[PDB]
Amino acid sequence: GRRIQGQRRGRGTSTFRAPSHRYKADLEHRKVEDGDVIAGTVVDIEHDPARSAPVAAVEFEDGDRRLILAPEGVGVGDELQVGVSAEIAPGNTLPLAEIPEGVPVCNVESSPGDGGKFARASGVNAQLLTHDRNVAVVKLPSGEMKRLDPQCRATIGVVAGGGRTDKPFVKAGNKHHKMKARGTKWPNVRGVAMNAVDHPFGGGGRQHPGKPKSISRNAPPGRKVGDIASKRTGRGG
Amino acid sequence: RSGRFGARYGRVSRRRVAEIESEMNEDHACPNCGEDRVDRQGTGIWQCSYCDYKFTGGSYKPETPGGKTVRRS
Amino acid sequence: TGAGTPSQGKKNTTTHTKCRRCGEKSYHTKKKVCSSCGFGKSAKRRDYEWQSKAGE
RNA sequence: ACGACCGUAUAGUACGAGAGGAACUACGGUUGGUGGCCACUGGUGUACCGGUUGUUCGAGAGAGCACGUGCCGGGUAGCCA
RNA sequence: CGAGUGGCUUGCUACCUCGAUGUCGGUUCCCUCCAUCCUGCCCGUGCAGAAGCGGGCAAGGGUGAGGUUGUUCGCCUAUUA
RNA sequence: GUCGGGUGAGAACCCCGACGGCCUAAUGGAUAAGGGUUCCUCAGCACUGCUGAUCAGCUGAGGGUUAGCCGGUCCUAAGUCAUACCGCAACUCGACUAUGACGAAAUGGGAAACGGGUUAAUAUUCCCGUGCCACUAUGCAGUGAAAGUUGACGCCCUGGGGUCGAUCACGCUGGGCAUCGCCCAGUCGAACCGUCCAACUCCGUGGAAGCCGUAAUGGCAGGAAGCGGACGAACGGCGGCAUAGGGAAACGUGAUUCAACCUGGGGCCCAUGAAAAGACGAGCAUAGUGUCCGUACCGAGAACCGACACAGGUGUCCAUGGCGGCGAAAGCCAAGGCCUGUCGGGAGCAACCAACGUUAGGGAAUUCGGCAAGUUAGUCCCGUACCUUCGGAAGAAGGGAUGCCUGCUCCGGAACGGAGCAGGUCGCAGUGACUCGGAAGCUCGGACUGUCUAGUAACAACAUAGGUGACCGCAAAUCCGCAAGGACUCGUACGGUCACUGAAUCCUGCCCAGUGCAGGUAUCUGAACACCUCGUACAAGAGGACGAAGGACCUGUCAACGGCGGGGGUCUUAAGGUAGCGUAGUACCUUGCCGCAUCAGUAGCGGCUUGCAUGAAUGGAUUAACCAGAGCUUCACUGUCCCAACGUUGGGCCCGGUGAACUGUACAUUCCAGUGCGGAGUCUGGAGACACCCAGGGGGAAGCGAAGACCCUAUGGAGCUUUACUGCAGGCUGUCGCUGAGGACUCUCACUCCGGGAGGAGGACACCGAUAGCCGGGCA
RNA sequence: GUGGAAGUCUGUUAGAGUUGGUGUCCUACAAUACCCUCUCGUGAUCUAUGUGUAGGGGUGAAAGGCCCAUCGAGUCCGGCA
Ligand SMILES: [Cl-]
Ligand SMILES: [Cl-]
Ligand SMILES: [Cl-]
Ligand SMILES: [K+]
Ligand SMILES: [Mg+2]
Ligand SMILES: [Mg+2]
Ligand SMILES: [Mg+2]
Ligand SMILES: [Mg+2]
Ligand SMILES: [Mg+2]
Ligand SMILES: [Mg+2]
Ligand SMILES: [Mg+2]
Ligand SMILES: [Mg+2]
Ligand SMILES: [Mg+2]
Ligand SMILES: [Mg+2]
Ligand SMILES: [Mg+2]
Ligand SMILES: [Mg+2]
Ligand SMILES: [Mg+2]
Ligand SMILES: [Mg+2]
Ligand SMILES: [Mg+2]
Ligand SMILES: [Mg+2]
Ligand SMILES: [Mg+2]
Ligand SMILES: [Mg+2]
Ligand SMILES: [Mg+2]
Ligand SMILES: [Mg+2]
Ligand SMILES: [Mg+2]
Ligand SMILES: [Mg+2]
Ligand SMILES: [Mg+2]
Ligand SMILES: [Mg+2]
Ligand SMILES: [Mg+2]
Ligand SMILES: [Mg+2]
Ligand SMILES: [Mg+2]
Ligand SMILES: [Mg+2]
Ligand SMILES: [Mg+2]
Ligand SMILES: [Mg+2]
Ligand SMILES: [Mg+2]
Ligand SMILES: [Mg+2]
Ligand SMILES: [Mg+2]
Ligand code: NA
Ligand code: NA
Ligand code: NA
Ligand code: NA
Ligand code: NA
Ligand code: NA
Ligand code: NA
Ligand code: NA
Ligand code: NA
Ligand code: NA
Ligand code: NA
Ligand code: NA
Ligand code: NA
Ligand code: NA
Ligand code: NA
Ligand SMILES: [Sr+2]
Ligand SMILES: [Sr+2]
Ligand SMILES: [Sr+2]
Ligand SMILES: [Sr+2]
Ligand SMILES: [Sr+2]
Ligand SMILES: [Sr+2]
Ligand SMILES: [Sr+2]
Ligand SMILES: [Sr+2]
Ligand SMILES: [Sr+2]
Ligand SMILES: [Sr+2]
Ligand SMILES: [Sr+2]
Ligand SMILES: [Sr+2]
Ligand SMILES: [Sr+2]
Ligand SMILES: [Sr+2]
Ligand SMILES: [Sr+2]
Ligand SMILES: [Sr+2]
Ligand SMILES: [Sr+2]
Ligand SMILES: [Sr+2]
Ligand SMILES: [Sr+2]
Ligand SMILES: [Sr+2]
Ligand SMILES: [Sr+2]
Ligand SMILES: [Sr+2]
Ligand SMILES: [Sr+2]
Ligand SMILES: [Sr+2]
Ligand SMILES: [Sr+2]
Ligand SMILES: [Sr+2]
Ligand SMILES: [Sr+2]
Ligand SMILES: [Sr+2]
Ligand SMILES: [Sr+2]
Ligand SMILES: [Sr+2]
Ligand SMILES: [Sr+2]
Ligand SMILES: [Sr+2]
Ligand SMILES: [Sr+2]
Ligand SMILES: [Sr+2]
Ligand SMILES: [Sr+2]
Ligand SMILES: [Sr+2]
Ligand SMILES: [Sr+2]
Ligand SMILES: [Sr+2]
Ligand SMILES: [Sr+2]
Ligand SMILES: [Sr+2]
Ligand SMILES: [Sr+2]
Ligand SMILES: [Sr+2]
Ligand SMILES: [Sr+2]
Ligand SMILES: [Sr+2]
Ligand SMILES: [Sr+2]
Ligand SMILES: [Sr+2]
Ligand SMILES: [Sr+2]
Ligand SMILES: [Sr+2]
Repeated sequence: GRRIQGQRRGRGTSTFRAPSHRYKADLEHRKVEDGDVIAGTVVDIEHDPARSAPVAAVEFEDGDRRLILAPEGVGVGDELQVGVSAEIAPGNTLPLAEIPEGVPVCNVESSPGDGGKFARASGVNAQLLTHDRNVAVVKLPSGEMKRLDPQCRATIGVVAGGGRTDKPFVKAGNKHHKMKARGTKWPNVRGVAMNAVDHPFGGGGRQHPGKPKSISRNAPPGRKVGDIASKRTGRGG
Repeated sequence: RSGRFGARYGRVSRRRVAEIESEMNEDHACPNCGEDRVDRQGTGIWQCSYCDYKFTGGSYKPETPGGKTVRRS
Repeated sequence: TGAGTPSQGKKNTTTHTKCRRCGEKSYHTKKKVCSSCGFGKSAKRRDYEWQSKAGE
């Protein structure tokens, strides 16, 4: 047959690329020598094209102007801190070790100094649970208990823009506009609606996959479609 | 409200749009001062026409349930 | 719109031009590569054994 | 190049208890087909005459254009049913 | 039960045609056949009449309009000799 | 087009005049691409030109494009290339990372030029007048100099300022018309220099507890109005420019509406609307320099692409010329262009055809089907059902009005803006042309806008929001590459990948036996290396022990593939069809039966329904709105029909000129029968038949056009499928090498990852090389 | 009353498209044209130029559509007689 859409994606051609030349910045935490003697002031709030959420421009003492992953409740004029001794307040960044248990945080680093990997989407947040000298236990947005190096930095509070998902797109045109700001091919043609040559589910007088949808983890690309290695399907049981 | 949607989309879709936008455009109490002059400027961006305080909040509400949690703990 | 005559009217783009190296009107001014002599692609001159009968 | 039918007189007669109910023949008409003709009726009639909208020729008069008449009314010859 | 005629139905065969002879129904227009539906002329009757029913000669002329359905066929309606 | 005339050997079509017409977002003006001399002049007509030709985009010969300030050139955009580094057997191949360069001629950013005159052909380029920019030099001034500002930005609504244009009023100059007194044109004048400043922002004063303000939102004791002030606009006003220029002349003045341009206010985003060079910041005089490339012409019913002087295709701006009207609509008319959407002459001009006008009475009878045609129509007033997601349905439906003239009222600052009143009055007809909906009901489908088979399918198909399931914590899931590497990703579960269903509403039953996926697993089975035995002086080889994934086996799972029958009052093979719907776009039987409607209804609708063979996200039911989607009915209307007629324009016919193609074994004036490979102009028998030509509609030549697409055959081809055969990628898993120290363990030193770094995390694992088992239409 | 939303309505505004005529044409004006009717026309809109994706590969709101009059695997030359 012909390569399926999922395979065309990988070549990274324009149709599948994100409009990076239009993106603003990668909200990674600032790098501090130590001391925590680094503070800045929120100079403005902006829209982040890549995440459909707001971001805050901060001017730091040492003259560095950078965009930051803003939690809810950060406004212009406010002063933020980044360091071990940073004050424990919304919008401030410091290593999990310094963060008091039971405090919601976002933009959590995976490995100390990486800049932040977890809980960055609209209105989300990780929940710092257990402390220790060897491991900090955080509960990520998906509900998974994650063991992290207490040296991993994080921002106090939940991410701005919460509830974005509560409003329906209502029309195709709205979906359209959002999709144009992401690395995605949209709209979506169902596999069952294509010719046999174009997809494992194509072909047949009437539409229907001529096979079970749960595909094995070991299936090669081109064949791994439908419900990948599902542990189960449906709503029952 | 969803009246601009005419007889399209159906109840639910345009019922939520109405409510969400109804609460979205209400006068909101500014965290800076105390006046009900906060208006949305864009997605998750709010500002007070009185004192000019520009800040981040929910997408359609200036404060979200989870956002109000942080304060506590 | 037919793929024939009506679609031929839209053709006013310049692609292949006289090549600096070989003189043939084969220098693709958008790719900056000569489809005839290889100029812009290779220092060596474009050549292939299939340009003639195998035993000749 | 003519085919067929209806109706009237025959006759409420013949026949028949009655009910019902013919024919020969002489008439008038209709229908289908056929050939021709325009006095009559009807159609057409971008000959013609009139009314009138927009615009241009300054107005008036008189005209052009609005598709092979802008639109509307009447209609001779001729051709037609 | 027996003997036939036709070549309108269907089946059979594979003779002609695969370097192509374009389908069904309808329409339009022309010619024909008779195994006659009407019209002409007859014979019989379980033929009074009127009318039926059956039969004979006869192909001059006629055999129309509509409802469903692509339908052919057919079912249905009002007319009709 | 026509009448005159000009030139010429020759004139329907070359030129002049008159008369008559055509084009108005174009048939006019300027241009991009592309073409390339097609541009201008002279001389020509063999060639090219739908006829002719004295003409020309043709032929011969000459000539023509002038720049500091118009483009290029400079900047950077998506993105491209080169070099280095790395991969590759290798390269002209290949991703990343550095560096460098390249990448915008109408239409991104950008130092500076206007007006007039001149040529056969150039012209913000030459010439005249005036002006401006950059750099450099000299001089005076200046110590400031880099912070900031600009370049620099989306979509929708709107106020204010304001030029051109257009129009109104009055004057002046010139023209036209001649029953009046009207009608037309002109009434000019730049860049630049100088000056003015509304809006926004801010300051002083002031002191509002209800006032201020808008088209609207709004503003205020955190200080409203009012008053004063700072900063501050136009491609605009004003003055100079200008006894410049231009005009035969006059060489105006005010106003309204106001494109350009300037400046504000509001609203929207699950969408956020470039960058860089440069400029400003940062004075003035005088002088010098400002090179290089482009510059003609066409820009299209003859200069481009389409083989053509092709009815096609092909970007930008002129979007403000007059009447009209809501209008960038129609129709008519200017400026400007044209008679080249380039063969003519003749016949009341026949048949026939294209496109069209008018048809009495009947009115869909026509037809598969109102196909085609028609009906309605603009604006105002009255009035408007079922149903509904309360938006809508709706312009439902239905009814009435509509011109002109005279004099007025109201709104507004006013319009050459709008809404009305009274009286008078004409026509068959007042949206008089033009422009300009026919309406209503029932059913099926898809919710909707949207998409599609360039070139026979626009739909019920695809998409969609909405619903749902699956995978994945990021050193991830999914995907591309042989590799070096890469997309997703300036992304992180409110994410994004993989699938299914397809708005809302009410709902979504039973089945895990088979197949798929996943989890588990005592025991069973399960490869290679190492290990043990036999064998071999060794090796081949035979056997053993251990046993990973996988399978057996167990479990979970159907919004996973799919399934929901036959029999009896269970059987196969798990269950045995629940809500609903039902003769369906699914019902063979079938024109099912009852009813409605019709004169008559295989149709349509309602009901029944045992459903050959409906049924729940293989979604069921239902549904307002929507629809060039399928079917049915009604009102209105009509040449669709009864049944055809007359007319109009272009052909057709005759004449001048020009001038192809298809097709052709031969013969050929045929007709009726027969015969023949059974479908003969040609054979046989008869019949008929004097030759030639014109027009016609097409019966025959099994007419012409295409080595039948249907069907079969070939140990033909290709695309597609799968539990066909055989293999190959890929994933999982064991083993060996990388690989180190002390059947479970610690460590650090290779190696990996994070970190700017120190250092941290991990760690002999993982990655990678090799091999073995399993899966493996992803691929051959 | 104001306000002016909308994948909102009418609309040959520009611009885009193409339901029916199974009209015209069918050695064409044209190897996809012409006319009338019809649909869209503030947005998932239309449009110019530049730029990127390449052949078992692209691209595809999916029609096996499209990738220079050709696509159920482009074109050219070669393998090849
Ligand atoms: Cl999304
Ligand atoms: Cl230029
Ligand atoms: Cl305003
Ligand atoms: K055949
Ligand atoms: Mg970031
Ligand atoms: Mg995109
Ligand atoms: Mg889909
Ligand atoms: Mg399909
Ligand atoms: Mg497949
Ligand atoms: Mg479906
Ligand atoms: Mg045979
Ligand atoms: Mg034939
Ligand atoms: Mg007989
Ligand atoms: Mg009798
Ligand atoms: Mg006869
Ligand atoms: Mg010129
Ligand atoms: Mg021509
Ligand atoms: Mg009539
Ligand atoms: Mg009939
Ligand atoms: Mg019609
Ligand atoms: Mg007034
Ligand atoms: Mg139906
Ligand atoms: Mg639809
Ligand atoms: Mg097509
Ligand atoms: Mg359509
Ligand atoms: Mg969905
Ligand atoms: Mg979803
Ligand atoms: Mg669908
Ligand atoms: Mg029925
Ligand atoms: Mg189910
Ligand atoms: Mg399905
Ligand atoms: Mg053949
Ligand atoms: Mg076949
Ligand atoms: Mg094959
Ligand atoms: Mg790294
Ligand atoms: Mg295969
Ligand atoms: Mg493009
Ligand atoms: Na007879
Ligand atoms: Na019938
Ligand atoms: Na000025
Ligand atoms: Na006007
Ligand atoms: Na001519
Ligand atoms: Na629409
Ligand atoms: Na099962
Ligand atoms: Na079923
Ligand atoms: Na539609
Ligand atoms: Na007619
Ligand atoms: Na013939
Ligand atoms: Na094939
Ligand atoms: Na209101
Ligand atoms: Na059409
Ligand atoms: Na190929
Ligand atoms: Sr990052
Ligand atoms: Sr980083
Ligand atoms: Sr299928
Ligand atoms: Sr269930
Ligand atoms: Sr065309
Ligand atoms: Sr082009
Ligand atoms: Sr190159
Ligand atoms: Sr070579
Ligand atoms: Sr009688
Ligand atoms: Sr009697
Ligand atoms: Sr006329
Ligand atoms: Sr009319
Ligand atoms: Sr033949
Ligand atoms: Sr006989
Ligand atoms: Sr008889
Ligand atoms: Sr038959
Ligand atoms: Sr039948
Ligand atoms: Sr001559
Ligand atoms: Sr010329
Ligand atoms: Sr450049
Ligand atoms: Sr430019
Ligand atoms: Sr715009
Ligand atoms: Sr104004
Ligand atoms: Sr020029
Ligand atoms: Sr032009
Ligand atoms: Sr054209
Ligand atoms: Sr003129
Ligand atoms: Sr000519
Ligand atoms: Sr008349
Ligand atoms: Sr009918
Ligand atoms: Sr009928
Ligand atoms: Sr009315
Ligand atoms: Sr299309
Ligand atoms: Sr079509
Ligand atoms: Sr639904
Ligand atoms: Sr199972
Ligand atoms: Sr049931
Ligand atoms: Sr449905
Ligand atoms: Sr003979
Ligand atoms: Sr003929
Ligand atoms: Sr619309
Ligand atoms: Sr429209
Ligand atoms: Sr058709
Ligand atoms: Sr027509
Ligand atoms: Sr054709
Ligand atoms: Sr509009
Ligand atoms: Sr093609
Ligand atoms: Sr060959």
